[PDB]
Amino acid sequence: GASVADKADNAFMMICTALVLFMTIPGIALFYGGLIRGKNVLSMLTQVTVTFALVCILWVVYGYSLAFGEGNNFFGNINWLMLKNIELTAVMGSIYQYIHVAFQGSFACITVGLIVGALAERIRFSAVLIFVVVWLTLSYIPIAHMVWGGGLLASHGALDFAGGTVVHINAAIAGLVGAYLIGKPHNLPMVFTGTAILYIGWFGFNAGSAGTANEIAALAFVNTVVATAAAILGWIFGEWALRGKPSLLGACSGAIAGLVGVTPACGYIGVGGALIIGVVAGLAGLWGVTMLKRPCDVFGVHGVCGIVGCIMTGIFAASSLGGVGFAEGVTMGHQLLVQLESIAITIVWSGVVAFIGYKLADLTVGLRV
Amino acid sequence: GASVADKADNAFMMICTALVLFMTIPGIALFYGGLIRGKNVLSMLTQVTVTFALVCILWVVYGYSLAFGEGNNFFGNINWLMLKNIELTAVMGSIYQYIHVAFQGSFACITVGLIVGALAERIRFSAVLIFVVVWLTLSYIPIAHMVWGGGLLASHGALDFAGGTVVHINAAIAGLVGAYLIGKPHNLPMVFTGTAILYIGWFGFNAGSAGTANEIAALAFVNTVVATAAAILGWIFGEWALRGKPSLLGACSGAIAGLVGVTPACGYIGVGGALIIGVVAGLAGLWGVTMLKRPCDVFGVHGVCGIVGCIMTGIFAASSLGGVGFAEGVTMGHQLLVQLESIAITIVWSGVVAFIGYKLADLTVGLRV
Amino acid sequence: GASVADKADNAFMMICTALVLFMTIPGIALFYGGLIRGKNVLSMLTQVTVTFALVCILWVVYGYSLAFGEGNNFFGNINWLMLKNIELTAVMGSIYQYIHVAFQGSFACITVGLIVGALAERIRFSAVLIFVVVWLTLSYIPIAHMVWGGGLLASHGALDFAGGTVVHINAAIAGLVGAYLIGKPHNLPMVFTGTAILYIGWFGFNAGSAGTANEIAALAFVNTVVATAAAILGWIFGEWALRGKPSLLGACSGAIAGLVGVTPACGYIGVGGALIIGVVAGLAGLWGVTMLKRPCDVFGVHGVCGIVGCIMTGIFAASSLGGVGFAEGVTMGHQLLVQLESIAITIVWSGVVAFIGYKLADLTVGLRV
Ligand SMILES: CCCCCCCC/C=C/CCCCCCCC(=O)OC[C@H](COP(=O)(O)OC[C@@H](COP(=O)(O)OC[C@H](COC(C)=O)OC(=O)CCCCCCC/C=C/CCCCCCCC)OC(=O)CCCC1=C2C(C)=CC(C)=[N+]2[B-](F)(F)n2c(C)cc(C)c21)OC(=O)CCCCCCC/C=C/CCCCCCCC
Ligand SMILES: CCCCCCCC/C=C/CCCCCCCC(=O)OC[C@H](COP(=O)(O)OC[C@@H](COP(=O)(O)OC[C@H](COC(C)=O)OC(=O)CCCCCCC/C=C/CCCCCCCC)OC(=O)CCCC1=C2C(C)=CC(C)=[N+]2[B-](F)(F)n2c(C)cc(C)c21)OC(=O)CCCCCCC/C=C/CCCCCCCC
Ligand SMILES: CCCCCCCC/C=C/CCCCCCCC(=O)OC[C@H](COP(=O)(O)OC[C@@H](COP(=O)(O)OC[C@H](COC(C)=O)OC(=O)CCCCCCC/C=C/CCCCCCCC)OC(=O)CCCC1=C2C(C)=CC(C)=[N+]2[B-](F)(F)n2c(C)cc(C)c21)OC(=O)CCCCCCC/C=C/CCCCCCCC
Repeated sequence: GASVADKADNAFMMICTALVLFMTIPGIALFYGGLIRGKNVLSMLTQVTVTFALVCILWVVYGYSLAFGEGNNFFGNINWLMLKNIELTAVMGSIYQYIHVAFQGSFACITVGLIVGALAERIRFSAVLIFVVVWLTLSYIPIAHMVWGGGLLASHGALDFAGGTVVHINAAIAGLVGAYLIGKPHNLPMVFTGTAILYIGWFGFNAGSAGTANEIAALAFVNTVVATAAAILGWIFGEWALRGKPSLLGACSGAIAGLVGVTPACGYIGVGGALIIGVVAGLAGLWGVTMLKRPCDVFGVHGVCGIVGCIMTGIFAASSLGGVGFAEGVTMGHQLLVQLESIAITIVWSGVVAFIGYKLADLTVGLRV
Repeated sequence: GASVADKADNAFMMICTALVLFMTIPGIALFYGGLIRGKNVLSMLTQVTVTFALVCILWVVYGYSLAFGEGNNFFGNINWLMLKNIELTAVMGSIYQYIHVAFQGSFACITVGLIVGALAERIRFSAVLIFVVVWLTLSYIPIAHMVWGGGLLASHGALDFAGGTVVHINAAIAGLVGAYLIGKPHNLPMVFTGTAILYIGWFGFNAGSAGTANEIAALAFVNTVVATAAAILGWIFGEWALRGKPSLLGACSGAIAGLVGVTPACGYIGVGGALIIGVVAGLAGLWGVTMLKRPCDVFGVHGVCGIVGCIMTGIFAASSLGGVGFAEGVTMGHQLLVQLESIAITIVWSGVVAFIGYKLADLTVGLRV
Repeated sequence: GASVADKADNAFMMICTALVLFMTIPGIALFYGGLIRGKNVLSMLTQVTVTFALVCILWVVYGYSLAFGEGNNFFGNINWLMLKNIELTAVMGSIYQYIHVAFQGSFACITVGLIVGALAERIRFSAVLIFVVVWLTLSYIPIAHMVWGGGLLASHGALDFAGGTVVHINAAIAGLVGAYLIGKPHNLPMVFTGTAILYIGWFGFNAGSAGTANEIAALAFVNTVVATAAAILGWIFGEWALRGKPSLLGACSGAIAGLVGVTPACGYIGVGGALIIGVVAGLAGLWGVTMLKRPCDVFGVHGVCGIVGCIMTGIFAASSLGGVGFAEGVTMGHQLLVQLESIAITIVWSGVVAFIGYKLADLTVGLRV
């Protein structure tokens, strides 16, 4: 008579959650650790660790409730504060809701990790803490609600499997604003290791977004492998033609470009589409960081490849191109408009909230160190 | 007619086992590697690796049989030597017994890893090998039998989900004795990475102790996230008030304090209780290392937070506080006495056996390098 | 009416796949990174990353089809190019075929990683790329087809659970030829970390080769723990007797020796046999690297222990020795001949194809840097 959780899905989603947490601790920390100067590594690792703990607490206190509760088109409710009224045996989809809480919580953590790790070098410890609380509550939570919580964008049929908008575009804009309001790689092997951990954990990230160990999770898994590989080759060959020599940083940057690009598309497109998305994202990323020259720059990779991925998702979702197919009565032209709407709303929403958070921190404690 | 294993539980427990092994190799090794001097790192990594291999062999030869066989209140039997009389399709709980062997074996490995890694710098290679064999056989095995093998403490209704006594208190005392009989951080990023690996693997540690991918595993997972985060914040804010500035080492120490503290409680208490246990363990740990000043010190974190966690487990297990509830006919007052008994017996048992092991090594090969 | 995938097996195999990918990124990269000179680390990491991406693409384009399609005794077909004609819900064994694609793809990646990482220091970037394409297509693919694709060796009843021939012997010969045609450890902690990651990922490697979370996967898991531990002890004690002192490199080398040795045997033999295989492989490996002195040398460990493991697999598979038992009508003498045939064919096949690949690269771009 009651809902039943699937233990295979339980097992899969719990492990995926650990993999996503792995992306932050120590994944994204080691990544930025090798990029920034050695004199700021220790301070950066501290901020990433402390803000990570902050997000975890805020998420269970009110974060999850406002993101996945009901709710309007933008915000949920406050009936799941400290996970109250959530039975231990409550089922969300085919898993226990508690697992759903932890999984989506790890998504919030890595999103914040992307921002903090890239500007911890330049932002006061007190300031970044203030920014996190504001931006998480007023940007990440409602955007996650719009796309995954049955909000505005979800009701328009937006296609974002693992968070092209919710995570990558959302954080890229927030980081770009911060880098603006305040404006050599120390250890490349450390960058490689961070990239490596990010890649491995990204499988929990992408395939876990299926919420079950099924054929869609399988599709997202293979598409993550293919797009990442195609983006590595796409970047380094573009780099080998441009500057006449491949680099380790270029190879790692290419991998991230593909992971970001396939993030909204992995569970919607075919393997052929994944290879195309990979190559394009790899080239678009390489074009992005060079055109930006005319870890502040990685927000160019996350931004561009995120936008590219969301757009190409609206194309290669079509059954004709090997995708899973658009919803009933939806054409490619209509879907692309919805993708563009999702991108536009996310950029505006994040930019405004980020600005407010940074400004608020600047007036209370100041941003400069 | 015969017992059947659950493949979802099989899959989950095998992955959890790998995660616990991950805590030792290379988790705890990288952790102590960044703490101790650089001139002793190579020797320490060797001892940790060799003793790890030693425990693995001893465990399957007689370790598992004496720990989970039957048995009296303190020791099992010797009918499962080299896993003899254990059918390949034998089921322990809802998984194949072979998986149960490997999982509990990884618990023995990390427990020994906690000890060896912290005093490899000061103890002769020949001496630590002698100590491991003695202490594993006469301390870890019977204590594991008392709590998890249906021994003395288990029959009193002791609440220890993932090893507040069996692992943390047991090893802390053993390490404290050793540090007594023989009595600057080299790489903080290495400490952070070790802490990171320990944290990720700890999910297999805590949630895996449920023995199945169910709502209890889900509860332990979320409680591990919450308590760790609350302990990080608890430590650094206590540190920020005390010495006027947060540190990377403090953040990492806080994470370990919460992981240790929630270890016996994760599958018994509520999320609210987990946050409280986290904050308290974080503060108790910070108080511990400073009061100890008036990797020898980490045995203060493991000891104190382990004791604190076991005690607070007897409190927040109550249904009134959001816990899963005490056994039928058990009051909070009675449960706390059982918790205290478990702590007392473990401290005495470990201290005596550790002393004998160290003394025996001192008379045969000598402890000093 | 149609075939159904098992979600527990789906979950298990997807996680195992991630663990095998973990062995390459960053596992094998960090391993060779600490071995070779510091001036070649960055270039080596780049080649490993780029060739990894190359294998991933080649595998889905035609690699999987030619390896597991049908097919003759040596090659499959080309009806699964870009995974065409493979329904998303298609089932291979008890999992979705897409998962089977990714899992076997990760095996191809780590095999190539073993080769590239060991001679990236000495081989031109353009040359190794040419070699990979040739060797993967004409050596790895048909050998994998012979053993796992229902080819020649599989029809003779060859026992190779996780790739004693397909991976280890195959790559060792290819690397040995390369080292011949072109013919101090930088960071031992980096070697240890690489060894650690390889070990953890190896559980997905060995236990995943069961294709399901069953008692055979459980057996392979425990045997991986036991053989690795026994080989660590076997190596260092042989080293402690020979040179009078154990080393970190020796401990790590021992671990790899056991992992390699138990690779073809893990799902076929008993725990007692695993301990024997471990000790023997550990000693055979130590003997190998010293006799080779009268990361070029690791191909001695992979070669010897691979051969030893394949042979001892034909012995300890017997029910009398605790194994799962030979096929109906197969004696130990007959099985050993089949093992020897598998080893002989693999060595010859790989050596010829490797030679052609290296020569072809030498005539087009040249091998020397
Ligand atoms: C070429 C050059 C140009 C390129 C660059 C373009 C630049 C940007 C372009 C953006 C283009 C995107 C356009 C916006 C969204 C349209 C959605 C819509 O209107 O569809 C109606 C229908 C339901 O109807 P309804 O509106 O009644 O319900 C939803 C309504 C109430 O929500 P409620 O739950 O009650 O919450 C109560 C409360 C109050 O809420 C607010 C926000 O005050 O909520 C809070 O708590 C408030 C939140 C509290 C926040 C707390 C702090 C955080 C603050 C952050 C700051 C953010 C800054 C602003 C962000 C921008 C958001 C728009 O919520 C709204 O507000 C709606 C917007 C109003 C409005 C309109 C309208 C009505 C008709 C039209 C034409 N427009 B509009 F002109 F497009 N328009 C614009 C431009 C801006 C607005 C506000 C606006 O939708 C549904 O649910 C689903 C059913 C429909 C079936 C599927 C087919 C659909 C298919 C759509 C395809 C679209 C293709 C476009 C392509 C774009 C190409 C780039
Ligand atoms: C304020 C200041 C003070 C603060 C500091 C306090 C300091 C420390 C306090 C400790 C307080 C903890 C008290 C000890 C445990 C009591 C358990 C008990 O007695 O309960 C009986 C009942 C079953 O009855 P039974 O005793 O017949 O069976 C069990 C019996 C035989 O085992 P067996 O399987 O046959 O093995 C055969 C063989 C021989 O064994 C031994 C050990 O020689 O086993 C070996 O191989 C031997 C092992 C081989 C080892 C090999 C080398 C390794 C060596 C290690 C060295 C270790 C050093 C010593 C360790 C200390 C252990 C106590 O095993 C025993 O020995 C029992 C102990 C005897 C004894 C008693 C008794 C009888 C009654 C009383 C009152 N006491 B006692 F005075 F408390 N007491 C003390 C103080 C010490 C002892 C020995 C002792 O239990 C059951 O099974 C379950 C059924 C009951 C239903 C649930 C409700 C229960 C609820 C209990 C709540 C308690 C609350 C206390 C609060 C504490 C607050 C801090
Ligand atoms: C002490 C000192 C010595 C120590 C050192 C020893 C040194 C090396 C020893 C090696 C010893 C290993 C011996 C080889 C394999 C025997 C298998 C066999 O012959 O069994 C028959 C039966 C089916 O019959 P059939 O042959 O008709 O079918 C298979 C046949 C056709 O395949 P097809 O699908 O049509 O593909 C079409 C096409 C063409 O193919 C080829 C390759 O041109 O495929 C391509 O695309 C071609 C591939 C395209 C490649 C593209 C580029 C890649 C190039 C790589 C270069 C590789 C170099 C060469 C590699 C060596 C391979 C042998 O494929 C063949 O070619 C077969 C080989 C021919 C031959 C024979 C024969 C017939 C009888 C005998 C006795 N021999 B033979 F003398 F042993 N022999 C040798 C020595 C060499 C050859 C070629 C050879 O098998 C089955 O299927 C199963 C049914 C049987 C039931 C289970 C009980 C079995 C039990 C066997 C136990 C054996 C124990 C030996 C112990 C060894 C101890 C060390």
